[PDB]
Amino acid sequence: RQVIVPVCMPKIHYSPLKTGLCYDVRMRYHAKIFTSYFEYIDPHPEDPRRIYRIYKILAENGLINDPTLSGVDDLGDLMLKIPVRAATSEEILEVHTKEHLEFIESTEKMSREELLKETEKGDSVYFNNDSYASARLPCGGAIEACKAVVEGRVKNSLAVVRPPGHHAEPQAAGGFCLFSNVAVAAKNILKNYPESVRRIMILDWDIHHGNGTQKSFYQDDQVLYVSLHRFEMGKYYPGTIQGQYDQTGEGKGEGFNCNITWPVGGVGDAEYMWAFEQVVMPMGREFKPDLVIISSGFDAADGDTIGQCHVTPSCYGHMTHMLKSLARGNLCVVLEGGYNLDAIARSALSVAKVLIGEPPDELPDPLSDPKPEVIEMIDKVIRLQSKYWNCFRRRHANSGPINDSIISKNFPLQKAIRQQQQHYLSDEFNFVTLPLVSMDLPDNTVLCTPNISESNTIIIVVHDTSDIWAKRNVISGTIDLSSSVIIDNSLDFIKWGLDRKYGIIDVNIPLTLFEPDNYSGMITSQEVLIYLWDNYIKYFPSVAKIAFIGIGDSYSGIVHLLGHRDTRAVTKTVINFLGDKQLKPLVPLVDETLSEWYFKNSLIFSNNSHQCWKKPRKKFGRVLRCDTDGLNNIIEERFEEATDFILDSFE
Amino acid sequence: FEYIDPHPEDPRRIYRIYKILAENGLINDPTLSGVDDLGDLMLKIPVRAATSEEILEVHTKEHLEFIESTEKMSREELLKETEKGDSVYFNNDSYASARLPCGGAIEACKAVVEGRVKNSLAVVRPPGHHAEPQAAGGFCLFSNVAVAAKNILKNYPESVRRIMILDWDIHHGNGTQKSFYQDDQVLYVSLHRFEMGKYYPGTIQGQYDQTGEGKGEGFNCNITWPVGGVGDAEYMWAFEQVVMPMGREFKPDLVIISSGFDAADGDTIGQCHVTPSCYGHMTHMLKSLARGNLCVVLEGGYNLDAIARSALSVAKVLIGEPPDELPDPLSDPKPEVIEMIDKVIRLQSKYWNCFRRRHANSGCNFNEPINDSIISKNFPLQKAIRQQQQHYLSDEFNFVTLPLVSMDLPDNTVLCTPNISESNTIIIVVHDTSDIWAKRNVISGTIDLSSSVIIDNSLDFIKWGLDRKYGIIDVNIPLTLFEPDNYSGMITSQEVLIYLWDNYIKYFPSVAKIAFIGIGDSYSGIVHLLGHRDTRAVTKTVINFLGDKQLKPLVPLVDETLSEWYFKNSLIFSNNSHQCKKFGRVLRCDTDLNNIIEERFEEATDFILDSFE
Amino acid sequence: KRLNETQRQNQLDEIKNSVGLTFKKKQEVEKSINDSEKRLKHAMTESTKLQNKINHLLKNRQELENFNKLPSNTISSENHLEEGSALADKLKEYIDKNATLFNKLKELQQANAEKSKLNDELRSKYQIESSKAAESAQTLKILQESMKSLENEVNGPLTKFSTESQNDFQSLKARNKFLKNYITL
Ligand SMILES: [Zn+2]
Ligand SMILES: [Zn+2]
Repeated sequence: RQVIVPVCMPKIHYSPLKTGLCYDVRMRYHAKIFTSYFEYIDPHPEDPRRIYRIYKILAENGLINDPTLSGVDDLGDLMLKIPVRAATSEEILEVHTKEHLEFIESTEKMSREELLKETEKGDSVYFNNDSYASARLPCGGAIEACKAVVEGRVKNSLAVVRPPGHHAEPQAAGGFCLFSNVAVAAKNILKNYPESVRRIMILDWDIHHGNGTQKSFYQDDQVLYVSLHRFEMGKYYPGTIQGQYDQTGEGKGEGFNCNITWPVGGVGDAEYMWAFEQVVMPMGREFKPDLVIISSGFDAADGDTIGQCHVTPSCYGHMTHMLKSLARGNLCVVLEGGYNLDAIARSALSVAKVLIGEPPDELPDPLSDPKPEVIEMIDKVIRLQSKYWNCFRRRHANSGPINDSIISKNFPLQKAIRQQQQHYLSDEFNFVTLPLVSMDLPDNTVLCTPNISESNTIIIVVHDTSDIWAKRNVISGTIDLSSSVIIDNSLDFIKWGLDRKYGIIDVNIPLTLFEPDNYSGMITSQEVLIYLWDNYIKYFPSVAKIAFIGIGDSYSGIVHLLGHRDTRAVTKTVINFLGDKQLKPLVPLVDETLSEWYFKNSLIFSNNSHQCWKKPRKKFGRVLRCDTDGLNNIIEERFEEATDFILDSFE
Repeated sequence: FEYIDPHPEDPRRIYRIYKILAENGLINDPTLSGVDDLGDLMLKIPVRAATSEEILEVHTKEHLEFIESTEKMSREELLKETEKGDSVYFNNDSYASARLPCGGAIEACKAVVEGRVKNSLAVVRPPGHHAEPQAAGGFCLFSNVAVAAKNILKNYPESVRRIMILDWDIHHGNGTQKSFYQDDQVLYVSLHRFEMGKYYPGTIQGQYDQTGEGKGEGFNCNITWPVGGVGDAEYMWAFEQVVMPMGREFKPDLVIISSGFDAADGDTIGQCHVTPSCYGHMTHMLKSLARGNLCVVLEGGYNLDAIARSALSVAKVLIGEPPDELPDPLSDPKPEVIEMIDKVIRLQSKYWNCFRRRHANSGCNFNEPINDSIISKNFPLQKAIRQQQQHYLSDEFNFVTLPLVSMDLPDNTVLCTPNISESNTIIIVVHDTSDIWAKRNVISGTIDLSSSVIIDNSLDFIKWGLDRKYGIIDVNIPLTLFEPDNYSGMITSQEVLIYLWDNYIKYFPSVAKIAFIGIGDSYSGIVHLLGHRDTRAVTKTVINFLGDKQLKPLVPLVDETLSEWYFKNSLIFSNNSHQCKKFGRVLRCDTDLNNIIEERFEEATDFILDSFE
Repeated sequence: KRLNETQRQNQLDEIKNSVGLTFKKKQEVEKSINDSEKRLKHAMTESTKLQNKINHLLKNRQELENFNKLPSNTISSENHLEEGSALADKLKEYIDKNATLFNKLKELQQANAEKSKLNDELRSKYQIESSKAAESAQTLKILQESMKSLENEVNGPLTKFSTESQNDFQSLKARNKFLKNYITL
């Protein structure tokens, strides 16, 4: 009966409040002027149409209570309206110079044609007569959202705001921005609250580079600038060296700038998931910001013709979730880009639902296995940032030139593998080492099954020295040699063929040490192929249905044996596992129908990320593009289709 | 009268956690008695007794006969069954107290799946992560979670088909694992201290390679904390490295937690430092993982304040409030933790796809066990190196083998010049495997053979002493070989040194001036043998090319002038970026391992010749 | 019934806590009474030795007193009698305090001895009642079962007259792999 703990109010800070919203119909009139009929068939780079499309999609889901779709104060139960007011010239001059304010001031009082010449003259911008007040309202709305969040009037804010501000530079504008919205708001909050707001962490996923926002804080340590985009330095806007990944700050802001550049387009969900899983969270927790500002841009969405990416609106919710985990609950969202109104609508819808409090949904594809270029790109970023921050040292073996004279003293490792190879082969398969007399080569260049002169079906498998997978230790730098394996790749076929009573011939050709492309190997291959064909194959009486198997390179030997001889009468199929190598064009000399028999009786498996298809000829002989990479993977994968074509090719 | 120190499985655990929420406005029930009108953020669920059908789905009939029969046993019989259960206490009222957890569990889970609550919590005792289907064990009488989970799967074949069961209880979930060890539809994971017999339970089922069986392979997991004292660092680390990728790979319809805050900060049976903010942030990740489907079951926690604070944090995370801030984001987790997680992700790459081609594991497949036979395409490489050097030295200087009998090592581990028993001067090179410098491919892990730069630096002193007509003893201690998963190079080296010194070297007629060369980390075994035996009669000196390795602490077990004689007769070249009396004349070398070998060979060989005179 | 149940369960908790408390306090005063007994042993050796002084010096008094030629030894003797009496007074006060410590230990021990059996008895009768509690709960369970079966039946498509006759999703419409679980060709 004894009341021990008297009833009290819940002691929480996040969600008795609502989600802040800044919206205004007074920022949809900064528009371009008609120049040519080409404007009717182009995506209208920064259009005012972005606002009301998203704003329409909002009311359809009950989160805001507004069937009239116009500016009111009763925003419902889950969100709170934040009024916008024109930012005074003081907040604007916090980042910019004094000539750009007078530039936009003069711009207000111009005629039509001078504004046209300004639209034509600018670094991808456009001016208007209503471009002075409509440029002062974004920065003001941004400052109001940040004040609302910092002073705890809302749990977080979101701001539907245009024109952008992530391209405007302190010097002048360029990049469809007039006033830099992110930098102005960030410097005014650090100037207005330097006791609670002391470290700010700005992040950019917009597919252009936030060049102006970069320069604004390139020498700032309180502002951690992060930008994720595509570089493509030659063509892709902005095309500046500030967009390069090595811009890691300068002065006191060293290690407090980060550009993350995508070497190539086409990126999806797994890429951004993997990246946000690995890099941004340790440096963000180590940097410990008191406020995280978000420079949202949905110009790289699925269904966007400018970003050309396939990012789904679930990953956006996941990233919003992680950023909400990062900070203390204080979050602000300003919108920068977007071209396809439906994609930006669904993406902003998902982001706003996660911001009110809904959990992110599960991603439509958790399995993409990201492109190889971006991997080493982020490795180089990790090198720089490990030099600067500590959370990338001691865990990735970074910790912040071999020789050229000891090369005469080297452990051989080709003959050792081939010798050990020869050993375990002979001890289980009793292969006959075949001597290539009048030719200076290793004795174990070629090993054949015993009594080869009587087997009709003879499978000739040529391949280079085997693959090696090794383990590199993560504790300190270099690789661990004793913990390495020998990836014998040509083993399933030899065993396979011996289970079907075929003439099986193993051929190893070593690699030219310290050599990019094994050209001498290709020469030696043609020597072995032609010599073996002349001196040995034509002297065995019972021979029928030869099939060749090529692994990686050395297929020049087979190409030379086809073009420079006539041997298609007894062989019936050539097969190469090219993988990633360059194509070996057939040079036919005996006749031309040999080349079409070649092209016909052929199956070649080359990688997805190979040079082509990004369209080869028929002189390469009907190559095929795999879905996976690696020689081992594609051989274990298509081992059955290959034996099917072989058994189908024979009786 | 042990009531001073009561039982850690205690009734207050329910009541304490129930109290804490009512102190924070979450519960508006003042009298702390079970009512329905709790408040607005949560929703009370009734607890009922589990029927015999539910509880016999996993358990055997003899178990239920025993627990039903002991419900009206005499006092001394209860005493006998109490002392007979492996830390399980039985008493007069034991049938209903064990049949109510299972019922409450099925209640909370059915509430979650039918969409009547967003999620559920079940503050419950006795635990059920140690009860086996044929015998009780470890404070547990009936496996609650097994009963509950088998009810969910058999009674709901239209909306749920795969479930995740998590155990961050620091004791391994023994009973809950074997019930689904052959099962594939459920992915079980257990974060726990294992410590191989030391920690509770300390059985082979707790090992990190118990990955299921039959069709259940790759659908069972044990995370085995090697050392006690892990904190927020290793927990968040393992969560990001292993849990979340395979979690978004397996994609459950429901996530169930067999939680325990016996690993929370300030607990005594656990002795760990997991703060309740780490609990909240891991809970945040699991909330992110699924579409919202969650249920939590209480198993551990035997420190009322630790479990109570941890429960209050997790409850705030559950209502909708985001996680707070951790104590330290700059902590740099333990190396052994990273290696253990690496060995975990290795076999997980061997099974799952999400750990190869993003972790440089797509090169070789580990599903072939690494052999010299033709059964597996993989072949070890140190064997090839050793076979090549064996062939080389055998046709070259007629280097005979020394059979290291009664030890599990290859014949060509120790290579020696012929007639070593009559060598007036014996050089003993306790060497180590060579190193490379190349660029490992990041996508597959495979390397290149055309630019491979491997040098056999350990052959220079062999040919040098061979010209001196000195007996050469080459010993090859490799670095874990990647094959056995339990080979320990240091201890094996110490055994080989003890063994050879006591079986062969102490009997040789013309043994004199035995020198000792250790390259890299492979020199510490010499320190053991020197410290454990009086060998300085025949021993003249000892040489070490340490490279960048840490110094080896000499602790002598036979005299104290070993340290003096050692520090007088030792040259230990070290890294230039190393900077670090018993250490034995630390020399901070100039150039940089191969660098200091070809540079300080002359210093080494000359000091050898002067000490040898 | 659960009101009375939780009162008895908190009572049982407080009982076990109290048994811990009494055996704790007793276990701590054990070493105190042990040391007190050792000082008592020391004090008794002191009494014995002071009485040896008393005896030999009173012998010496008897030697000197008859037809006196009085030396100064008898005054020192009488002084040693005073020291022995004062030390006897001290050790007597001390053995009294010792006895106080010992009897408090003994009564605490007795309380601790009966407390366990009291706990066991409360446990026994607690089981006796909690049995009938559980079965009565099961009766109320089948009553709930009956009521929901009846109500569920009469609620839906119902009998021919209307005299009496979504959120939250009760009609198995929680959209997490339910419709997409069907074949739908
Ligand atoms: Zn943009
Ligand atoms: Zn446990």
